[PDB]
Amino acid sequence: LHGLLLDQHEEFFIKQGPSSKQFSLRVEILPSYIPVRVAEKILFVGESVQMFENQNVNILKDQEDTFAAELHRLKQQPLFSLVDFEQVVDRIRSTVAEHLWKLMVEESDLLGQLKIIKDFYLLGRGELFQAFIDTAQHMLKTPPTAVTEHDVNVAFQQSAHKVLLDDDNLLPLLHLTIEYHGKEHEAPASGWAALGLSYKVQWPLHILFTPAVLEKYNVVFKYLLSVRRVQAELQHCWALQMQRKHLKSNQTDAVKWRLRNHMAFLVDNLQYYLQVDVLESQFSQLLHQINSTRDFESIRLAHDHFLSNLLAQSFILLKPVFHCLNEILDLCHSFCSLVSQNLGPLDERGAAQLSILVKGFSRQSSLLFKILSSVRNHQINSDLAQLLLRLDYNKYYTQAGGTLGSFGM
Amino acid sequence: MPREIITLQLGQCGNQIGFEFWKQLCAEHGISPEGIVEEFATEGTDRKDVFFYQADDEHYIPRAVLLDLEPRVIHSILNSPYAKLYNPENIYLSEHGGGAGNNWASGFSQGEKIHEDIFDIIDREADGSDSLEGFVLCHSIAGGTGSGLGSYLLERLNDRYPKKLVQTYSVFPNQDEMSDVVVQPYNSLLTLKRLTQNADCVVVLDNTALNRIATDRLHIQNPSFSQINQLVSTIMSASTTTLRYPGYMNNDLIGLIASLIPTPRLHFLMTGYTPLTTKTTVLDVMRRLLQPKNVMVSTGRDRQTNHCYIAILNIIQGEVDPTQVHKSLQRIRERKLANFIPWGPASIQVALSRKSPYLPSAHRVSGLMMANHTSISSLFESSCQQYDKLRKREAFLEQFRKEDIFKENFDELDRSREVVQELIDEYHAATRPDYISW
Amino acid sequence: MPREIITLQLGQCGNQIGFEFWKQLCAEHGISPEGIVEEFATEGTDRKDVFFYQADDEHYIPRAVLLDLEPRVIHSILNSPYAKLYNPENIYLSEHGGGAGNNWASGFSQGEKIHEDIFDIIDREADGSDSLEGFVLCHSIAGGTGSGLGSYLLERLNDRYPKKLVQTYSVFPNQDEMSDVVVQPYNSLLTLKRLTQNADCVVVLDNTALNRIATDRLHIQNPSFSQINQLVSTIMSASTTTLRYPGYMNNDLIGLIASLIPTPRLHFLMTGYTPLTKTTVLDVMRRLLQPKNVMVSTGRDRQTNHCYIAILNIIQGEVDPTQVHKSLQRIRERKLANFIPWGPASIQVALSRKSPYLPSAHRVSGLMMANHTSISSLFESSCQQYDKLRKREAFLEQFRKEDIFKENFDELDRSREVVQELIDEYHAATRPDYI
Amino acid sequence: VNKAAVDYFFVELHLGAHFEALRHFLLMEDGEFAQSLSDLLFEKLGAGQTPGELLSPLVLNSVLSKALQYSLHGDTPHAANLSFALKFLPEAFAPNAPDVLSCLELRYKVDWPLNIVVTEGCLSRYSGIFSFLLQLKLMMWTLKDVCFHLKRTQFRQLQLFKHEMQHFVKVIQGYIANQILHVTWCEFRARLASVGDLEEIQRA
Repeated sequence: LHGLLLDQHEEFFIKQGPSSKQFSLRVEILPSYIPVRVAEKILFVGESVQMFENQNVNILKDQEDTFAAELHRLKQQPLFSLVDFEQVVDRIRSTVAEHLWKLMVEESDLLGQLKIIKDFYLLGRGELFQAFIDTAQHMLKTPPTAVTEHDVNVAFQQSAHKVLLDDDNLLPLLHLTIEYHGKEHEAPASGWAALGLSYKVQWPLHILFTPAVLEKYNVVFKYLLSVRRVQAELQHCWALQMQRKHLKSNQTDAVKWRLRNHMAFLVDNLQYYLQVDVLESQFSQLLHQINSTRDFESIRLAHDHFLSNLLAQSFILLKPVFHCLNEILDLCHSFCSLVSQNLGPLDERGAAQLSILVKGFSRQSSLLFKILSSVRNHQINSDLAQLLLRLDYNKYYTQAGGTLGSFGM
Repeated sequence: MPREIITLQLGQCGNQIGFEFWKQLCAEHGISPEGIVEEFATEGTDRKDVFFYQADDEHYIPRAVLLDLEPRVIHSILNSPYAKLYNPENIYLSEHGGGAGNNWASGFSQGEKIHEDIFDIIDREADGSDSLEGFVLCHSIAGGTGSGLGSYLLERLNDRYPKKLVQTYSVFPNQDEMSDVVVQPYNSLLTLKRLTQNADCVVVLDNTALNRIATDRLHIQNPSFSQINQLVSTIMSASTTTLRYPGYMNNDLIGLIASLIPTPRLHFLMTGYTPLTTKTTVLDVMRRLLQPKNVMVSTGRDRQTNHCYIAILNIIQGEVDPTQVHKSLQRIRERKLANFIPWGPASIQVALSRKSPYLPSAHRVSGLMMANHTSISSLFESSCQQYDKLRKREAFLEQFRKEDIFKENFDELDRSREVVQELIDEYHAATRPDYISW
Repeated sequence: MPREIITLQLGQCGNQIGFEFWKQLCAEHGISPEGIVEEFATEGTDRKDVFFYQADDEHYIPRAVLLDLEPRVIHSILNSPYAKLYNPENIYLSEHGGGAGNNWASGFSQGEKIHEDIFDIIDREADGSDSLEGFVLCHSIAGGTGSGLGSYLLERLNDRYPKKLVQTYSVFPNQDEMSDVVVQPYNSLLTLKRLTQNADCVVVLDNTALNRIATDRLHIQNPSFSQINQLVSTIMSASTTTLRYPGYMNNDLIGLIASLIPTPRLHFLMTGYTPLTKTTVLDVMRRLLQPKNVMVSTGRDRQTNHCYIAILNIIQGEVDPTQVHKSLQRIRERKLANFIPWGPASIQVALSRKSPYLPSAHRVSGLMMANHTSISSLFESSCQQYDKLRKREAFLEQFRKEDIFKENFDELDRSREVVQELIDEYHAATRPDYI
Repeated sequence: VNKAAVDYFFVELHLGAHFEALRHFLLMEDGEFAQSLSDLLFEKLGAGQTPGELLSPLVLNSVLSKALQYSLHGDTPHAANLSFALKFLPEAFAPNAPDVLSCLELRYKVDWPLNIVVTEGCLSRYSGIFSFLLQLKLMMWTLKDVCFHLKRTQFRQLQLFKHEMQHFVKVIQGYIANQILHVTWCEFRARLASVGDLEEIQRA
């Protein structure tokens, strides 16, 4: 009722956890007649009460006394009834949870914050993030400096203006960060590896965007940015080849175009599966649950489930698969770089680089496609099964061992 | 960094299609006919800078250059509610109000006559573009201006911006009706030649298929050119929805080209739309798109050539269940609802997009299919046959011989017929496993 | 010490603009149309002393001397509700009620005849100024009186006060309307010559641009001379707003001139106003950068790459200078304004207060004063019109009656030369090689 | 009780009015007052150091008394009773013609119950920035002098160098008169307490 841990002598089976957990269980003294689910309900209740009082300083309103009277009647009961105690606790909990839900949905603009997270942390504005990549390419090509983050944020504001985002009061709440080991006075090997995003989380959403949650959001941002960078580089190499379509095509140019097209096809199909089948599906489910519920905890759980499904189906939790996917994206970027540097016939050096990229990409795409088909066969992941189907829909990948574009340089 | 695209509307048909395209874009972005953002559309998630320019006074100006060899359409645009949408300084109009007379050579001479005005407009639009990728010419291959002047503009764009894309929306005439333009096959061949040599991608808009769609699905008896241009504008809006409205996939033209055109010569694109009706599920949408009655491009269904898809992108705009999209793709694969390239894996991509919040959509979900399919070769073969039919008979050549492009010979028509034959044959090979060796 | 500025109002247009300017100053200082400070405005934080003088009876009297060779404007001021605003002793009217007849030479001869009456007013205002910075002449460049007599008065002020600033509000004739003054091209050339040689800063008030703004943005069908003079008075108020309303930057006319005119001959400033109908710093800057809000008709010569040397934005209302800076930054990122290529982008911001007596629907309004080489197109047009008249001896019969034009039109040809040099200097100032 | 006490301070002793008065007068925020006051002081001085004038606070005070009728921020009860004084008599041990050093201390009276919010420690910094802006006003005075000297007439090269330097100085001054003159002035005018905190005015 007051969030007050009156435990000067360590006598209560509840102890204060490390303050960011403001509360914790004293499991060693917890009476067995208090079910774990009931101790958890009490923990949630008292955490919510303490957080409400602590923020009125910075939820049951007038019913505190009513529940106190009910508890008094229970204390006046000659026998302890766990059932009646839990029923009263559950009623109080439900009232509190409904009040918090109303506060979070109406008072905290959860929909606005989720749209911001999607657009920025999740690169939901793919055209905006493309324009941002184009603006920041020069700043993020080099390792980050103490000013590289500033220049990148200026470029981001300029890109928002270019996309008529000038009216969004959110850019001043959002600041691009650069992981720079010179900021502390390992330094990021490139500005792209150093690039982060900052989101000015407003109350109460800082309750939700815990450090683990913000780390997951940063991981998602990094993954989407990596995929988009590989895609954009492959598209640029295609554009360079089309710019040279009127030039005499050389065998190396045909090989570059074929390898680039296959790498791009594979990476695009993977990205589509992850974003639409995995990421978009899980995010739509989260948003639907949140808009369908009047329980703030239910909304939180639905969002957590959305993000967990996105991370799982993106292979992020499958560390070897994630590493192989990152290697594939980097190979696609390298192929696009080779083509963009040599839109014409390759010199002996560019031709050697192109042949190395072709062979590497064919090997990695073969491994990826075989892995994806195996994953679809062992785990019914909609998005992995879609990826494997897209890879070998014509059995071209199956015949190439899964490789998109195993045709000699 | 916005990536603006300049739309060049050529001749009567091109200008009318451009006007309806700008109307559709305005409706999707909530922009008034005067270029002002509607209050309900001020907070749109769409990227307007791609197709419109923003003035300092919140005026939206189309990145559109209107070129016509006939005054009727330019005057209709200047008298339309959208007259203020286009930048007047980006509009070049030939002073010789004689038009091209459905003559490719006359259209070329008109492009030459308005070259300075046209290239000044193109350069103005490029400088008014944050990341101008290239020019998109919306024209008809059968007319004079859109065909002849379109080929001239394709040549001049290829020369001036050899690193910039030259895309064409080339409206192909109805194959089942006798074209009133006896030189129409020459105009079509010249436009196909220019698309093949100086354009990266030519989207064929077959009036025969547009009429078929209007009759069977829109119940339009004798579809008018206005209705065809409205369909074109709807197609252009749905195809540009991922550029103008930030989506999750295919948000750049480079990526679009790299996904759709692995072979520069196989640049004839078929279109498909679903639903084609005057709650559409992902599976029902995909089934209708795979239905020949819902394809918006007149490609011959040659039974001799086992046409196949090189690549397919389905852009689905609106409230779409991704699980139903996945189920629809799976059902299409199992049912072989789409034929894929035999020399590569079946490339079927699906982009999810939102509908414009500013445009009223009668359909909770719409879809466009872009497919590279070898039966388009039957359309290219038809165009080549029409060119050869005119050139072998010297039909409608008296007016061409007066124009510089045809004054000495018809070699541009014969080369265009050859190019369209080669395109048809390459599309058929692309239906074949030997396409890589074709 | 007060810094009084004497306004010399020449001819019909100059007198009407001066009257509306004094009305605007009264409204900004809480002075009634009779020149009396309103009781609620006696303790105002507005600086009335910049543009008005305070009489011992708490009456605010404009530091304005109205000199005309034609009775119409002086009589209109003395018969207006604002007759008590102006000092009657500061009104000179030529007893020869013939005016200059739209003849520059006649205006010059009239200025010579009324020299004493005008210079007595100018000297009275200077002595009535605690720290007189200079004289501001409000005249039209296209009439007879405002051009000829204005040049004469400019000469005499330059001789008597060679350390004092000479600012002009020079009205260039309408190029699109048939000038009632068939000699207007000659008058315009002579006035442009006098602005170039004897003024430190000329704020160009183009009646063509004012009409365009009134029609497109104010929805004024066929703007009347009264509406044009109201626009002129608004411009003069915006130019004096940093003097009359204490701001943080550019609070004096000397500093304004030094910021706007780095080259004494290239002293023609274009004006822009917004709104023309919550103004944000960015929305203000975007409207100022909108051609429909610029109050100067500059030719868009496609051959000469004109450029801005400097831009000063006078923003009236409660404005945060840090938000002004952020708005300028956003304008730069969007490249909404072209700046001089040979120096850093000069964008200055003057903060001024709105009139306390006028209801402002907009929390923030803005005027832009910009030195931009396309202003040269107006001087080029005036020079071409002069050369067109002189080569045809057009409208010379009225000039030949005046001593400056009795023998030849060499003064017109010299004025055309001066205006050509001004145009060429404006084009060079658009170029890195201007130095 | 605390709220009522601080509200009484705010509404009766006009602590915010005192703060704006000290900004206007002790920090020289009134233009076209200062750009005549300092000019008329320099007419009795000039070239940095005073030449044996303004050594005692009677000449400067009487110039200020003449100037006080003319202002762009003033003519208020909180802009009256201004104290203009010297903390150093004006005698250099090597008078120099090129100098911009101007230091004088302008203060604004604050009543006793508000002199716990508006401490002397804020007025001293306000006078330090008054002296900085006074040196700036001397520099713009000398620039006006030199513009008049050119106007009433190597010359062009000198004018070119003057324009280049004045550009650079103007951009520096606009940076200073954004960061130190704008954001802190905004957060000192829009900072007075209005819930009625006695402490919050002092902390502001």
